[PDB]
Parts: sequence; C-alpha cells; structure tokens
Amino acid sequence: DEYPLHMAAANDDIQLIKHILSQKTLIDARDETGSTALMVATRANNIHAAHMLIEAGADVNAKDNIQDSPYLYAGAQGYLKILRMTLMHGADLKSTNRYGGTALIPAAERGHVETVRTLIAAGVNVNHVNNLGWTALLEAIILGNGKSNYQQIVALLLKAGANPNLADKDGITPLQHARTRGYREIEKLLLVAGAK
Ligand SMILES: [Cl-]
Ligand SMILES: [Cl-]
Ligand SMILES: [Cl-]
Repeated sequence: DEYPLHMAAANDDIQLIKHILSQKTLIDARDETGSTALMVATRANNIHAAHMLIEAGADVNAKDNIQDSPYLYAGAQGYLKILRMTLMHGADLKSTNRYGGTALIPAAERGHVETVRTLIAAGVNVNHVNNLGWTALLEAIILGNGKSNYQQIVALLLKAGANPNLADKDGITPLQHARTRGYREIEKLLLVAGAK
C-alpha cells in the first residue's frame, strides 16, 4: 500500500515495523494526512509500536494537522507508558497543542493524576497559560468536579509551586472559582498556598 509503516504502526505489528525500519528510509515519513507513524501509534495507544519507533529515532515533537505531537497527545490522553518514553527521548516541554497549552493542562483538565504528577516532575511549567486564558490549576477547578482526582491535582500543582493567584482572562481567580462552586477542599488548599 501507500504508507506501510503507518499501517503497521496502527496495528501494533512490531515484526512488520522491524522489517520496514530495516529498509533505512525516513522514520517520520508523512502519510496522506501529514501524520507520522509514531503519531498513528500514539493515537491508538500502541505502546510496543511506539517504543520501537521512538528507539529508532522518531521525533516525539513532530506535529500533525491539529498540532498534536506524540508527547502532547500522550499527556492529554493519560497514555502514561508512551508519555514516559517521550520524556526520555526529547519531549519539548515548552511545546503546545492547538489550544496553546502544554501537555500538563489537558492532563489536569481530564483528572489524570499520575500524568500530572509525571509532568510536574519532568519540569513542565505549571504557570503556563493557554489560549483560553487558563492554567492547569484553573482548568482543574473549572472543568473538574471538585472531588478526589481534582483535589489531588490541585494539591500537586500548589505544592510544586503553581501561583495560586494567576486569574482567568476575566480576572476571576482560582479562589473565586472554587468559592463560586462550593469546592471547600480546593478552597482550603488554595488559601494555605496564599490564594487571594
Ligand atoms: Cl498507559
Ligand atoms: Cl490546553
Ligand atoms: Cl494518569
């Protein structure tokens, strides 16, 4: 077919991938959509194919036509095994998705606690503001449900040093957002971090 590495990647077919890679052509060849084979594997959470492609030098920061990269997408989706691989193989922690967010912001949004922990530890900037005017902290409050995972993510962000006073575009602070929603645990965490 036209793009056999991409199909092999979609299928997690690592014997076929091994054979194609032995031909010594460009690992990041684009298919008809502009996607790399590693991007195809990552969208599918095909851990084994992603590992083989990454070890062979596929660029974890190459982008597709919606500004996803393997690193960015694995972080947003909580595909933590692939994400860890990307972090060991050149993830650009300053890179941003189509919303202008780091990988950390969607991980927080979606309540992916261990992905948040991992990204904090790696050094993603906790104070980054996306093109919705939101930080990881703001999204965890506004787009979470105030429970369990989101309390844990708030706590992680604040202990790591996220500024609790970085407000949304309209000047509404994390503290006000928590108060408006009656999120008492998150309010208390914010106040001890110096929120106003
Ligand atoms: Cl996973
Ligand atoms: Cl984002
Ligand atoms: Cl997670």
